Amino acid sequence: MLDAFSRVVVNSDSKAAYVSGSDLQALKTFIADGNKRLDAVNSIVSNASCIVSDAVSGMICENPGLIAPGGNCYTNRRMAACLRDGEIILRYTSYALLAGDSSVLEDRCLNGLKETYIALGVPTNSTVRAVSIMKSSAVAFISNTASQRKMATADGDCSALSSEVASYCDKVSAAI
Amino acid sequence: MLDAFSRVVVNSDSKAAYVSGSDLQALKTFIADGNKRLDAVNSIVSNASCIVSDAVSGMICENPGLIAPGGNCYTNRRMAACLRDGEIILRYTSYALLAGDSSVLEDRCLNGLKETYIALGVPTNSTVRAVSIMKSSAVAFISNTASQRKMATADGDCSALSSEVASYCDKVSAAI
Amino acid sequence: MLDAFSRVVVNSDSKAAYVSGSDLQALKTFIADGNKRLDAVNSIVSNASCIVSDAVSGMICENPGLIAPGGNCYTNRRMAACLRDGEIILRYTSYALLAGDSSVLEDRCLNGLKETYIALGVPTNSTVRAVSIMKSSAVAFISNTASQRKMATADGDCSALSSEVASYCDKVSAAI
Amino acid sequence: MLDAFSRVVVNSDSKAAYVSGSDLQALKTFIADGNKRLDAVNSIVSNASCIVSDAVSGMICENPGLIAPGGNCYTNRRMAACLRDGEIILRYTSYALLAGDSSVLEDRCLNGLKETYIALGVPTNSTVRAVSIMKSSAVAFISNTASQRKMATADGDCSALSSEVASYCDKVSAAI
Amino acid sequence: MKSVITTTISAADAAGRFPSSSDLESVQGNIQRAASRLEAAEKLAGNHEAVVKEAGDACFAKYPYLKNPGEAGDSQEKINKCYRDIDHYMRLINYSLVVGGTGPLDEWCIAGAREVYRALNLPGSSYIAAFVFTRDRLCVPRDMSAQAAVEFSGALDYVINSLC
Amino acid sequence: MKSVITTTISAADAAGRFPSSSDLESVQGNIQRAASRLEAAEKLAGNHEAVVKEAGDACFAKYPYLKNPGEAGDSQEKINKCYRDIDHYMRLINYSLVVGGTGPLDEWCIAGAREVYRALNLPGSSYIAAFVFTRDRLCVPRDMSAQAAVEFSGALDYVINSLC
Amino acid sequence: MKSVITTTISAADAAGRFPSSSDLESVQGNIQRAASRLEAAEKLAGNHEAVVKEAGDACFAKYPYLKNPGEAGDSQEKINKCYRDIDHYMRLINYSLVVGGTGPLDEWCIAGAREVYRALNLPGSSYIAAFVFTRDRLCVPRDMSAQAAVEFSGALDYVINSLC
Amino acid sequence: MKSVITTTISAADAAGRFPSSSDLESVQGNIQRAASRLEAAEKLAGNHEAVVKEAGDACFAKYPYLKNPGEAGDSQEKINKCYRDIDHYMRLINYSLVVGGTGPLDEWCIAGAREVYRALNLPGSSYIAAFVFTRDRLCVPRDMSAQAAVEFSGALDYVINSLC
Ligand SMILES: C=CC1=C(C)[C@@H](Cc2[nH]c(/C=C3N=C(/C=C4/NC(=O)[C@H](C)[C@H]4CC)C(C)=C\3CCC(=O)O)c(CCC(=O)O)c2C)NC1=O
Ligand SMILES: C=CC1=C(C)[C@@H](Cc2[nH]c(/C=C3N=C(/C=C4/NC(=O)[C@H](C)[C@H]4CC)C(C)=C\3CCC(=O)O)c(CCC(=O)O)c2C)NC1=O
Ligand SMILES: C=CC1=C(C)[C@@H](Cc2[nH]c(/C=C3N=C(/C=C4/NC(=O)[C@H](C)[C@H]4CC)C(C)=C\3CCC(=O)O)c(CCC(=O)O)c2C)NC1=O
Ligand SMILES: C=CC1=C(C)[C@@H](Cc2[nH]c(/C=C3N=C(/C=C4\NC(=O)[C@H](C)[C@H]4CC)C(C)=C/3CCC(=O)O)c(CCC(=O)O)c2C)NC1=O
Ligand SMILES: C=CC1=C(C)[C@@H](Cc2[nH]c(/C=C3N=C(/C=C4\NC(=O)[C@H](C)[C@H]4CC)C(C)=C\3CCC(=O)O)c(CCC(=O)O)c2C)NC1=O
Ligand SMILES: C=CC1=C(C)[C@@H](Cc2[nH]c(/C=C3N=C(/C=C4\NC(=O)[C@H](C)[C@H]4CC)C(C)=C\3CCC(=O)O)c(CCC(=O)O)c2C)NC1=O
Ligand SMILES: C=CC1=C(C)[C@@H](Cc2[nH]c(/C=C3N=C(/C=C4\NC(=O)[C@H](C)[C@H]4CC)C(C)=C\3CCC(=O)O)c(CCC(=O)O)c2C)NC1=O
Ligand SMILES: C=CC1=C(C)[C@@H](Cc2[nH]c(/C=C3N=C(/C=C4\NC(=O)[C@H](C)[C@H]4CC)C(C)=C\3CCC(=O)O)c(CCC(=O)O)c2C)NC1=O
Ligand SMILES: C=CC1=C(C)[C@@H](Cc2[nH]c(/C=C3N=C(/C=C4\NC(=O)[C@H](C)[C@H]4CC)C(C)=C\3CCC(=O)O)c(CCC(=O)O)c2C)NC1=O
Ligand SMILES: C=CC1=C(C)[C@@H](Cc2[nH]c(/C=C3N=C(/C=C4\NC(=O)[C@H](C)[C@H]4CC)C(C)=C\3CCC(=O)O)c(CCC(=O)O)c2C)NC1=O
Ligand SMILES: CCC1=C(C)[C@@H](CC2=N/C(=C\c3[nH]c(C[C@@H]4NC(=O)C(C)=C4CC)c(C)c3CCC(=O)O)C(CCC(=O)O)=C2C)NC1=O
Ligand SMILES: CCC1=C(C)[C@@H](CC2=N/C(=C\c3[nH]c(C[C@@H]4NC(=O)C(C)=C4CC)c(C)c3CCC(=O)O)C(CCC(=O)O)=C2C)NC1=O
Ligand SMILES: CCC1=C(C)[C@@H](CC2=N/C(=C\c3[nH]c(C[C@@H]4NC(=O)C(C)=C4CC)c(C)c3CCC(=O)O)C(CCC(=O)O)=C2C)NC1=O
Ligand SMILES: CCC1=C(C)[C@@H](CC2=N/C(=C\c3[nH]c(C[C@@H]4NC(=O)C(C)=C4CC)c(C)c3CCC(=O)O)C(CCC(=O)O)=C2C)NC1=O
Repeated sequence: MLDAFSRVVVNSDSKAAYVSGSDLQALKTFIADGNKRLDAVNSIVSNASCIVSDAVSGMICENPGLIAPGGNCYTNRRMAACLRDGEIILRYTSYALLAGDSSVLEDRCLNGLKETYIALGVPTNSTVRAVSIMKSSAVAFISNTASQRKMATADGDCSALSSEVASYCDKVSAAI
Repeated sequence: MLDAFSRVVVNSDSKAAYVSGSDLQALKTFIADGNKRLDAVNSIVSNASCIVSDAVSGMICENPGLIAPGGNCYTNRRMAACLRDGEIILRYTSYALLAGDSSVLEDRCLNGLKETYIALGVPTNSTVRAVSIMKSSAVAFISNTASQRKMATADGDCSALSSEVASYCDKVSAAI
Repeated sequence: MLDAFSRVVVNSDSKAAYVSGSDLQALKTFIADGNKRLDAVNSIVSNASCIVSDAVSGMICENPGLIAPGGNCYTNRRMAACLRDGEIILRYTSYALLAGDSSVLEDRCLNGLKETYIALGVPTNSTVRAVSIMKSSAVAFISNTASQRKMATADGDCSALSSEVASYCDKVSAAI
Repeated sequence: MLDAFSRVVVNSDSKAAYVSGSDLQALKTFIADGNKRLDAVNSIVSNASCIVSDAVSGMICENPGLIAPGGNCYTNRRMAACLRDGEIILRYTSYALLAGDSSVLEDRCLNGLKETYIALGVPTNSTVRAVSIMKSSAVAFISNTASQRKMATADGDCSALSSEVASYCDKVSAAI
Repeated sequence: MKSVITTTISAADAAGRFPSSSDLESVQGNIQRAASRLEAAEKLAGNHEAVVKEAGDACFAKYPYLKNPGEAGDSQEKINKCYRDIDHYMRLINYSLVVGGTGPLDEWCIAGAREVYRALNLPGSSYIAAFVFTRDRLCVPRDMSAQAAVEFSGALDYVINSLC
Repeated sequence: MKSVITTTISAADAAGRFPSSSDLESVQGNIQRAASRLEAAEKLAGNHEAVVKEAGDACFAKYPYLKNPGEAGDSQEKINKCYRDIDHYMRLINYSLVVGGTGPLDEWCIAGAREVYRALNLPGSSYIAAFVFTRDRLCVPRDMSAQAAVEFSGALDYVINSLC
Repeated sequence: MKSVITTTISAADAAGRFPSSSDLESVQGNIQRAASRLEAAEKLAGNHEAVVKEAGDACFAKYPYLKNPGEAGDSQEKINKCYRDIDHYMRLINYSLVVGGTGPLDEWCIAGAREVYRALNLPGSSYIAAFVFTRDRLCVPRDMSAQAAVEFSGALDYVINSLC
Repeated sequence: MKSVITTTISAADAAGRFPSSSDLESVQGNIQRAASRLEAAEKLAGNHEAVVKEAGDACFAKYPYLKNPGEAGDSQEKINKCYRDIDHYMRLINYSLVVGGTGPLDEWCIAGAREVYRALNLPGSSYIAAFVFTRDRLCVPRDMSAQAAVEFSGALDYVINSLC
């Protein structure tokens, strides 16, 4: 559980040195562009219900074998757990986007996720497809691109934060 | 946690098919022979006290090394846990015989039994000898061929029921 | 708890006497009309969802002060709890009708309910109004006189069971 | 718990009215003077260890019987619990001062304290003396009239906060 | 998988008891009732194609707004999914009759329907319209025996009670 | 009191469910078996004096050593108390047949029997030999019908197994 | 009552700590944003009559099937209760802006609305059409400043997420 | 590490909630105050050599008895260790300004200081005397801004209260 500021002091502690002015230049930039970081976290959590619905429904549409008997999203109980997993993964991504660091995502959610899915028989390749759809859905909302829903906001540059969202989603796919 | 009726629909669910005529015809025989099955359970649980005593005492006489010092049935505490374990194994066989399916035997008793016994050092060759004696005792009571004790019942044939008891005990020997 | 059979035994224990012929004949009447008792009970359970909403909405309409600000059914949290516990009362009444004795209703639900309702500030005038509606709904369903819902059942009388249901709901209203 | 803002909406809920212009105006004063309110709490928490040490020092000195055998602060174990209770009370006053309402102080600390002290034998005559000493020292630290500790701060009038903290500690003496 | 047999067995297992006299009396209840209960399972298995089509047709007529754009059923692909779901429900009602309890219904139909129907946003009142019509079209004794019909209405009334 | 009815109600109560068809199927089994059990309870009620008084005699014939001084049954007051206990056990067996389960036996005679007999130095095989002899006289159909004898012998084998 | 202050105190109290420097920084955020949300709270307070009335017809316009006999809103009293429900929600959105957190929404309206609407047969899509219409209709700056609309659309999106 | 961001997120994580207006308002407090804190940390980083030497001397001038044989600091090796330990504390105060909370101080010195100082027999008054001298000597505006010095004295008062 580390934010952007804690990451700076953790690295500098390993050499037992005070946080220098040069290292503080990264933090002053982080604070200056903090309000842009609050444009975006508000955007994802406002549309969390729609994003997970697109991911899971689109994932099944491309792999019709999941709803056939023996598939891992067949009954109602399995379908409800798949939707609940999509929400938890998205919830922890919006934690890292707010904090500015991936520590919260890595240590509380993706720790041991690969082993659990192996024991349960969850398909690993289909879990990647679900998250990759969530990654494209979230990025579209960050840059205010989604065709049906548009959130009124002042013009600006979104490259730094949208790229960060893609990096957090790739960590999930790479771990599982 | 599956009986003979629930086993039929589990097989049918794997092919997403309604319960066919052939399966329903086999189930009608189970209901027709239900009274024959009831009698079997009754005979076992009435004589369950002495079945586990013939098995455990009988296993000791053919292998006197268990009661020798350092054996796994030496003291009273080891002797007491031997009788309790023999009665628990017989207890689940009656559950499987009543339900008509062996899933209750495998899932709640036989799951991990081999791993537990290896850690504790219980000899396997002795354990299967006790069960093989229990199998003979149970078959004798079902067919009403016990030398000392007889139960008055209407004349009939229970080759199907006595054979069914044999298969459940052979599962216990194979598990450990 | 105690059912109809067990109530006879407990009474005969207080005098240390065997179950006499006179009491046994009373049980034989209970068994002979046992099909009616299950035939009654199924009618109550099958419509349990609409019976409760009959009571709670009916109690509010005659006493609009419940949903006014400061009332005990004002928000959604209180309204949900009113539906939840009102259904619990109906659930234990079907246990009493099924078992044939009111001991289960008194011991597990009615024990200490009055002192709790005082602590929470629940009005007793409104609670007994909701219960008295449930008794009227259940009796009309038991005798098969519901206006909009018919169930096919062989012709006969059920004044014995309708009198049974009415008394059980009267015990709840008399306790609180 | 309830802060200053939640107190406004709870009162306005009891009449089911929207938050009025007059009540909204009184809230803006709370927000406008919000820098002083934080400026005040920071003074109390920086001297919490010093404040609680005066109170127990003063309380014992004017009543020398407490440390004598048979007193309620005789051994080290009772002396330590006296300091732990003194800091806990001063801790909850700073919570109420930060929040702007006394709801937190009453519900989590002052509820049932009188019954507990009676059962434990704690003298309530000396307890209120300890609180009254804390009340005097805390007011001095807010108004920056402490004899030995002075903190450089912007000049202004903060008698509104000084009267407020004296009222919170008054509730402590009234409850016990 | 709740049933007469498994409820009795689990009760004795939790207390560590052999199957007793009270345990074997419960199984006799299944034997007596299996005659009518396995008759209703045959009729549903032999006519599931006609029953599903009739029930699904009345579901959309009662709420024609489901055909409108933006709702559940604005395309041909979505409509043929609605009929498939009803065929699933009629299949598990058929299982409930053979098994003898609400086992198959509670595990494969009602376990998470509250979350799934909210997330995919298909109203649950439309499902009730399908089963209410099926329950009301049931006729005795041209369709099945008098006791079989009571069992079939018992399974339908549980499914409707789940969504209400 | 464990029986057919309480076992299913307790099972349904724990899960928070209304009585479903699975629970009503268990009570239906009680109706079928109640005919046979209530004949055995009637037969025992009208002849408890003869059964109990002969049962105690068989116990003392098998174990004459109980007559010796310093043992249970060493005086005339003690010997009467031995017959009184067998009457209590034969009374609870009559309760078991009426109730329909092992309820009355478990909570009134079996629960603390191990500690009481050990403390009072009452051998358990003296009570066993009392019920074995009673179970041996039982013949069909002079005493009761074929099904009543099964129900009666079931309760007696339950009592013996707890003392074994 | 979730809020900036209550959450900060609850986190500090649970660990048994005095209000530290990090705790005062949380309150500092409330001061900066208080002007923005209190501007929307003063605007909504004066137009609760006009906003609720327009949203009411929007809900029924999209779903005319509520006017038929047998479903929700089939009588004059029931339609009157429909508009009162929208006012209740729009009253707590006004409370949420003043408080600064979703406390009033979560405890009073969200509470257990899931179980209540199932029992009374109130579709959750009917409410969403009311809040969706109000959220999209809001425009800047003839209604409120740019920052006020951020907080107002923030509360509307939260209450929508609870209904779907 | 405790901070405005981590405490806010951890409270949301515990309840399984998305970051809402309550959570984003807390982070807004850090943005406002980051200007004042970051000035103090950058000032101490460039002048840590002078602060440590001045603070260390004040400790030994007030308590000359630490020089005597048998006490802590009776040798040149032990004397230089005293200045090294003060450097660590001034380093973590500098970390507490950058982080924005008392994270590093609790995690890295206050966590187990009380047991450690007892075993090595290091009086807590000596460390207290060093920080009291630094806290009182800092003056505005020649050293730092008025608001930056408030944050610095907040960090010094926290560690001082921990040692006594
Ligand atoms: C929790 C509450 C909260 C918010 C919701 C944000 C709101 C917010 N974000 C920015 C900050 C900003 N937002 C943008 C504009 C952008 N162009 C886009 O379409 C993107 C969404 C975004 C880039 C990621 C940029 C680049 C600025 C600063 C420049 C400007 O637009 O004025 C600003 C300052 C200037 C401005 O109004 O834009 C504010 C008030 N911050 C907060 O405190
Ligand atoms: C519902 C519970 C219940 C029972 C099951 C019995 C249990 C019981 N029986 C006796 C009573 C007794 N029982 C006997 C009789 C015997 N002598 C023999 O030859 C035999 C070994 C033995 C029976 C076979 C004796 C000797 C006593 C006197 C005290 C004793 O137990 O030693 C006593 C002691 C006092 C009393 O009479 O209550 C008790 C607790 N009574 C109950 O109310
Ligand atoms: C703080 C929580 C809170 C709420 C959110 C509401 C929730 C609520 N609304 C109604 C009241 C109602 N609401 C409606 C209105 C409707 N007609 C339609 O066409 C629509 C589909 C449907 C909702 C949009 C109806 C039909 C009732 C009557 C139900 C009843 O009286 O039981 C009732 C029943 C009490 C009554 O008014 O008699 C309740 C608890 N009340 C609160 O105080
Ligand atoms: C992050 C937390 C936090 C704090 C710890 C304080 C910090 C703080 N103090 C003051 C400055 C102030 N100093 C005081 C208070 C006092 N009046 C006196 O005569 C005494 C010496 C002193 C008792 C403490 C007043 C009156 C203000 C507020 C300005 C005002 O209302 O005029 C101000 C406003 C102007 C400035 O920046 O200097 C602030 C932000 N507030 C916060 O936001
Ligand atoms: C620490 C963080 C955290 C998570 C990320 C999950 C972790 C997690 N994953 C699963 C396990 C599961 N995850 C899913 C979801 C899926 N269904 C599929 O077919 C897909 C490939 C896959 C993701 C799209 C399902 C349905 C199961 C259970 C497998 C099954 O029931 O067959 C479970 C078991 C419970 C369950 O969901 O059934 C848990 C706890 N929950 C957390 O608290
Ligand atoms: C709830 C308690 C309960 C039971 C325990 C059974 C008891 C029972 N079994 C049978 C029925 C029968 N009993 C048997 C079977 C057997 N005969 C043997 O020689 C074997 C020992 C035994 C099987 C192990 C036969 C041959 C019948 C006749 C019908 C059949 O084949 O089942 C019958 C019908 C009539 C009769 O023959 O008595 C009954 C009531 N049913 C119940 O109601
Ligand atoms: C497994 C569970 C189970 C049930 C649900 C019932 C089902 C049931 N109901 C009746 C049938 C009957 N039960 C009733 C009772 C009623 N008559 C009325 O006027 C009322 C509408 C209704 C109660 C609601 C009567 C009077 C009969 C006719 C015969 C009898 O007395 O049993 C019968 C006997 C004859 C028949 O098959 O129709 C049975 C088995 N019993 C069971 O075994
Ligand atoms: C949040 C609420 C809260 C409080 C306010 C206290 C409440 C409280 N008070 C005491 C109980 C006590 N109260 C005191 C304090 C005093 N006795 C005296 O002689 C003085 C008059 C007085 C100081 C003002 C003492 C000394 C004990 C413990 C008695 C003992 O140690 O034997 C105890 C028992 C535990 C203990 O202290 O050992 C508790 C839980 N603690 C809390 O958590
Ligand atoms: C074994 C468990 C099981 C069930 C009990 C149901 C439950 C269920 N329903 C749907 C979900 C779905 N089912 C439908 C059907 C409908 N569209 C309409 O015209 C109607 C309003 C509505 C039914 C009344 C559609 C179209 C979807 C996908 C959601 C959508 O595209 O809107 C899904 C997801 C799979 C899918 O995408 O179809 C599941 C598992 N189906 C099952 O497999
Ligand atoms: C995490 C940060 C951190 C700390 C806070 C210290 C903690 C610490 N303090 C001492 C221990 C010490 N600290 C001092 C300092 C002093 N000289 C005196 O005369 C007084 C007692 C005191 C004045 C301030 C001395 C002399 C020792 C060495 C004593 C010993 O090791 O026995 C030691 C053992 C030896 C050493 O490495 O110094 C450690 C690990 N070190 C760290 O890494
Ligand atoms: C119903 C599920 C569904 C699909 C769609 C596809 C699945 C799917 N979702 C996509 C596409 C997609 N669809 C939406 C949602 C949709 N778009 C909007 O502009 C807004 C606001 C929406 C709500 C009405 C989003 C947000 C994306 C991601 C953005 C993108 O197109 O890259 C994409 C392209 C990129 C990606 O996300 O992987 C695919 C493959 N199949 C399905 O069965
Ligand atoms: C000398 C020590 C000793 C023993 C004891 C035996 C144990 C024993 N008895 C058996 C099995 C067995 N045990 C009983 C029970 C027993 N018999 C009756 O006639 C009645 C009513 C009984 C009450 C106690 C029966 C009825 C059988 C079945 C008959 C048989 O196969 O022998 C079996 C067959 C099982 C097998 O071989 O796997 C053996 C060998 N062995 C020993 O070393
Ligand atoms: C507007 C708020 C409101 C209500 C709700 C009613 C509530 C109500 N309806 C009743 C009466 C009542 N209601 C039902 C249920 C209902 N009717 C049927 O016949 C069928 C099939 C039903 C399924 C929905 C039954 C079964 C009865 C008993 C008599 C009857 O058969 O109608 C009773 C019971 C009589 C009493 O206790 O005094 C009352 C008061 N009135 C109100 O003020
Ligand atoms: C011998 C046992 C003993 C004590 C010790 C004190 C304890 C004490 N300190 C007080 C309260 C108090 N405490 C302070 C803080 C004070 N200013 C500073 O700058 C610092 C660091 C301070 C610590 C001394 C002030 C300014 C007051 C109010 C003025 C006063 O001391 O009376 C008060 C007055 C409150 C009251 O009476 O209700 C008392 C009794 N007196 C005793 O009887």
